[PDB]
Amino acid sequence: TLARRKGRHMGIGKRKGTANARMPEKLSWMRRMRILRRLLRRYRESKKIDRHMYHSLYLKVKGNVF
Amino acid sequence: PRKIEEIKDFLLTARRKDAKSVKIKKNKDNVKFKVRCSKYLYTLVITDKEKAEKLKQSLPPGLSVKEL
Amino acid sequence: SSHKTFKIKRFLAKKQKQNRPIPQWIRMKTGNKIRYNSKRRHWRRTKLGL
Amino acid sequence: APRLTYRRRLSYNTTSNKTRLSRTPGNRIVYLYTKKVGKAPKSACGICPGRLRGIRAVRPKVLMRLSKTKKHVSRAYGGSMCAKCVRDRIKRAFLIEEQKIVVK
Amino acid sequence: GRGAPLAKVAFRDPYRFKKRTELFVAAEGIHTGQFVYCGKKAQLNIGNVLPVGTMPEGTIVCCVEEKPGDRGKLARASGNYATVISHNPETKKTRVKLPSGSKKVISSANRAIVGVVAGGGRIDKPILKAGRAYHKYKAKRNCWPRVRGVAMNP
Amino acid sequence: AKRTKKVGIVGKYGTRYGASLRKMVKKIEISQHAKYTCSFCGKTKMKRKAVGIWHCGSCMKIVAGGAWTYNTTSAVTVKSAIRRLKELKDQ
RNA sequence: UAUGCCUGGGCAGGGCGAAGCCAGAGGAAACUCUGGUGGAGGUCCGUAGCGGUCCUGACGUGCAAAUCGGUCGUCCGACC
RNA sequence: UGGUAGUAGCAAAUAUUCAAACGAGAACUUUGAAGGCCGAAGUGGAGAAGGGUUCCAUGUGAACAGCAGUUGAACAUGGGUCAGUCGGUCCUAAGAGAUGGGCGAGCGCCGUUCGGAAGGGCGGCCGAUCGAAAGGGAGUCGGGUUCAGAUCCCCGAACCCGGAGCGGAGACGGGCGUCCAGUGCGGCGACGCGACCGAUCCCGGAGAAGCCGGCGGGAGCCCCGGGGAGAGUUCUCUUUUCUUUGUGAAGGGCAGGGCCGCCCUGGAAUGGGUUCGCCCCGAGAGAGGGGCCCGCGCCUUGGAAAGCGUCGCGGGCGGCGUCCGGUGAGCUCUCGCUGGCCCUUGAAAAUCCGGGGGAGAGGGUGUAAAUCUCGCGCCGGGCCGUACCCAUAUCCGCAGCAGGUCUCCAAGGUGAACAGCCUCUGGCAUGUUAGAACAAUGUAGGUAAGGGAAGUCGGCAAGUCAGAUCCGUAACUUCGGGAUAAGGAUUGGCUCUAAGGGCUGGCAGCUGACUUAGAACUGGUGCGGACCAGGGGAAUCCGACUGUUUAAUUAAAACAAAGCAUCGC
RNA sequence: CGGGUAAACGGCAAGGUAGCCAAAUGCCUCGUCAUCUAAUUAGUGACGCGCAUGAAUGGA
RNA sequence: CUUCUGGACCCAAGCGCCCGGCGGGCGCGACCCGCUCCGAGGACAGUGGCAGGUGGG
Ligand SMILES: [Mg+2]
Ligand SMILES: [Mg+2]
Ligand SMILES: [Mg+2]
Ligand SMILES: [Mg+2]
Ligand SMILES: [Mg+2]
Ligand SMILES: [Mg+2]
Ligand SMILES: [Mg+2]
Ligand SMILES: [Mg+2]
Ligand SMILES: [Mg+2]
Ligand SMILES: [Mg+2]
Ligand SMILES: [Mg+2]
Ligand SMILES: [Mg+2]
Ligand SMILES: [Mg+2]
Ligand SMILES: [Mg+2]
Ligand SMILES: [Mg+2]
Ligand SMILES: [Mg+2]
Ligand SMILES: [Mg+2]
Ligand SMILES: [Mg+2]
Ligand SMILES: [Mg+2]
Ligand SMILES: [Mg+2]
Ligand SMILES: [Mg+2]
Ligand SMILES: [Mg+2]
Ligand SMILES: [Mg+2]
Ligand SMILES: [Mg+2]
Ligand SMILES: [Mg+2]
Ligand SMILES: [Mg+2]
Ligand SMILES: [Mg+2]
Ligand SMILES: [Mg+2]
Ligand SMILES: [Mg+2]
Ligand SMILES: [Mg+2]
Ligand SMILES: [Mg+2]
Ligand SMILES: [Mg+2]
Ligand SMILES: [Mg+2]
Ligand SMILES: [Zn+2]
Ligand SMILES: [Zn+2]
Repeated sequence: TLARRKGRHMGIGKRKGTANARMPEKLSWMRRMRILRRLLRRYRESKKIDRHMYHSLYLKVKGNVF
Repeated sequence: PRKIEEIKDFLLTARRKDAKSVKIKKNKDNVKFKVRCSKYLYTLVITDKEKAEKLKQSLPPGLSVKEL
Repeated sequence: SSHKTFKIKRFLAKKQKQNRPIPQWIRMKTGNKIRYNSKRRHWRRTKLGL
Repeated sequence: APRLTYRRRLSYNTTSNKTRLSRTPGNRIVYLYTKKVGKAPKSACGICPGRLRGIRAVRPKVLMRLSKTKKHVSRAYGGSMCAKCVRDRIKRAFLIEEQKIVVK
Repeated sequence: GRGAPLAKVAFRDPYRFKKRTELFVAAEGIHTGQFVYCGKKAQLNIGNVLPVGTMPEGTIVCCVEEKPGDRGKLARASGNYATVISHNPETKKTRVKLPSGSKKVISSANRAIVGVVAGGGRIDKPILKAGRAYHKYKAKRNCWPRVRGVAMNP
Repeated sequence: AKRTKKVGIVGKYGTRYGASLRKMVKKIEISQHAKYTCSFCGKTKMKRKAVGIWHCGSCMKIVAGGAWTYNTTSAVTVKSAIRRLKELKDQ
């Protein structure tokens, strides 16, 4: 598990489940949403962006933009 | 079990007619006075060891006392 | 089953007490013809059913 | 991983045969049978979908050993009607009783 | 079992301090909170229960009493209704048109619910699966899978 | 965005039940699951609870309408016909 | 055992991926296109389960008065 | 009772071996050691139905346990099932079934409201009763104890129901000895406070409601870094490997979770808030400040005195330890949020509670009526079941029968996986015998040069293909599909690189744990190395499909099916 | 007795229409032709006075 | 004698009369009378007994 943590034993010949089975696409999207939406909520509360640029970037985050 | 917060309230429980016995448990950081009443085991947690003998000698006479 | 009724448990009590062998002092009586208890029942060969 | 068993003869995962894992003072994880999740009273109006507030959400027979203040609020229709429909019925009772005066 | 909804209408007992709750065949258009009225002096509105004699001709009604006081027998299925064709004040008999096309001469005192039974257009959806037809009759009765008589034995 | 060409909502049935039958339910499966504007509250929350039952998730109004639509054409015609019979009856 | 009813229990992991939604594009306009999201279904592979195709296999005074092995059907449903 | 015949047979599920003990007697028992199997959808640990003493101890070796047996679920003799809070008991579910009434030659049958049906406290009920050890249904858990019992006994800490002593509440005093009050109180509000009168009647709630998808919280387990305490390894290496490292009910407090279902302020367009998805707002968002419910989490009373680990000493005395942390699409369980599906809408009743109403009750100046365990005290809780097996030997199938029989808990590694394979806990002795030999013929498994269906009724059987990744995917079509079409390439090990987060301080610091992509090196070109794991294509016939069917020779083109049409009312 | 009725039984009183076929339906038959093979009573596509096809006894 | 609303609604107010030592009762309020509870049918449905038809259920 330390060699696999460094990337070993995880080549193409070691994969047996689908890429969506190993790492779910719905999970990777859910992780990205909480990451990008938390960034915008922190920039809005820190007055870095206003509620109009935030709401615009919120819908662009919901799209496959960033 | 009901925990008693004040020393005055503990004497009112030990002075009851259903108070069977009062146990004294000497722990490392405190001393507990566990009086056995009819329904609940009332316990007063005394922190400083100085008030232990102050409360031990103030118990009503005739009540069974046991040191653990 | 563990969940028994009083009548069934009382029925199993009578059938359990009858499963004894014949006492050997019966075979020494005058007109004795019984060699052994022919009504012995084993729990695995003959089921009560009742 | 110590696998544990039931503590009663009911061996089926019925609605009454619900348990939870608990650690005993003897360092043993045993089954502790839980009680059903009681629901708070619903509004007598039949309109508000939310439960009433200020009342314990316990089983019916548990209400027998609860104090009355733990089963109602200090309002007029408390414990039976929600605060929203009480304000509506207070206005509706007054406005209708006034219209029956105007028609005379 | 039925494709038409039922309305839980509440009334006041005219002789006791009691809340009488009835179960009507919900006419299409009624809603919760609506005041419906029953009697001969009630107005001609959808949901009201009126005698078939105290209504103008051509009135669309449902839950029509076949006999006076039977509490509604005719036109109680979803999307059906009965039309008051004509009257006869001499014999006190009204002629109504049933959903089957037949014209029946009933008494003028037979109450009925003005309007059309809700749930209309239910038969206009083609049941696509055999499982949907299973659930349809699973609540009605045990009659859905119909083996052909030619498939059986003599 | 356009995932299917013509089936749309009836794409769940795949290659089953026939093209005509999947086309007939399409007009009904859309109207059945469509949310209508509440005539009592104004919010577009009228949804079909059961056959002939239509409920608003905002004002908690339950309206007895059509099986697949909030109101059938035969109901709005009768409602207007009864209103015309009521006014001609009073006078 | 056949069927209806009543009250309970149970049904891995994956594939394709429908309506709804978001964004970016193209267009004079109508309207179209792309990416993502979403997770529909008497859907697909498939475990348990339920079935029992082929081998016309084993056995055939048998383990068994109908079983065993491989293989195989289905496995959110008219399911068990 | 023979020949058959000392013959068939004692062959499904990998496997035993050594030594010792007891004993007349050991392939089979027991102890020890080694080697293996089940490998957490167990050959493990507990139940239901069923069995009924098979449970336990001792003894026997006669019959039985298809070899043996010093052994047994055999036989013989004793023993063993302890309850207010586990279930029955109570409720009605589909049902079943009395009474009135009706029928019937008659035993009886039909029937579940239908008759002067209230035996209670002014009465509405409408139908007696039976019917669930998986439904409903108040309330016990921790530790210890037996040869066999255990939420039942013991100790400790509670709880519930029923029934008749204290404290507190009611009780706040004003106006001039007198008169007069006083069936509580707080908050703008949601609502709070320890109680805080009230009947017939009325209203409502809880009980009490499907399936499926997604998300989040909590826990158990797993995982990671440490620190203790034992043990394994120590030829070399290894601050190493392994084991164990805790706190019940109930009460209180506090995290945490939920109020798109509540409160107050306020007011929104440059519309904003917000989820994985959605959704939300002038019927009032965002924001700020509150309130309620759930809190199975933590702390705490319980409580460490017990339990456990270890070191000792003589049913016990002692020492010491029982620690500090960190993570998650992890696995189960549970609590929430939210959506989807239905021509499917997914129980009743016992029981308990709240409100509306205010008939009445209570005392006249300190109390009275009254008090929802308000807080304590006192008393009682009867009857029956409870052992054990629960299944390759305790049930059924004539049996210790490869069949059948309802569930609950579920470790590590590999992997997408509750697949297959290996291991730990736990269990077992290879399934009603052993030794020797390794002929034919079998059953099961495997390989075979060259040719490749020439075999055969027939590619029957076998084999080929297989995972994942990157590419490439036609005819036809109901536009959904066909499709993993077909056809190709890659796959190990090792060593790096790049990319994807969070927390703290206002860019800096610290800290992750799970993966993808690219590259180099490397080898007897081997790399989904075991395991797991579609051969494909071109057509014809039938049936649309999914489904169903002759239990024990026919799974089909048969039945069903939606659709279509007809018929009766 | 008379009328209606065939998605009534049925037939083709009417003389088999649209279609389809040597078919799971063709006796003659191993039909004829083409294709498929070195070779085909098989297969497919055609031909149809079809022993004895045919339209909800549903045809395609 | 009730149509504007998802409220509430009973267990007599009032008057008259009468009895108790502050209570209680009666009448009106709530008209009188009456032979079927109220309606729909009706000597037809129907019932029992004969007669004819039909009747592979
Ligand atoms: Mg996706
Ligand atoms: Mg047996
Ligand atoms: Mg047949
Ligand atoms: Mg396929
Ligand atoms: Mg299977
Ligand atoms: Mg088989
Ligand atoms: Mg065979
Ligand atoms: Mg043989
Ligand atoms: Mg398949
Ligand atoms: Mg034994
Ligand atoms: Mg023994
Ligand atoms: Mg023997
Ligand atoms: Mg015996
Ligand atoms: Mg009963
Ligand atoms: Mg139960
Ligand atoms: Mg035991
Ligand atoms: Mg009141
Ligand atoms: Mg009590
Ligand atoms: Mg037991
Ligand atoms: Mg055996
Ligand atoms: Mg073996
Ligand atoms: Mg060869
Ligand atoms: Mg050949
Ligand atoms: Mg084959
Ligand atoms: Mg193909
Ligand atoms: Mg053809
Ligand atoms: Mg088929
Ligand atoms: Mg068969
Ligand atoms: Mg022709
Ligand atoms: Mg050939
Ligand atoms: Mg041909
Ligand atoms: Mg025809
Ligand atoms: Mg005959
Ligand atoms: Zn409400
Ligand atoms: Zn609305």
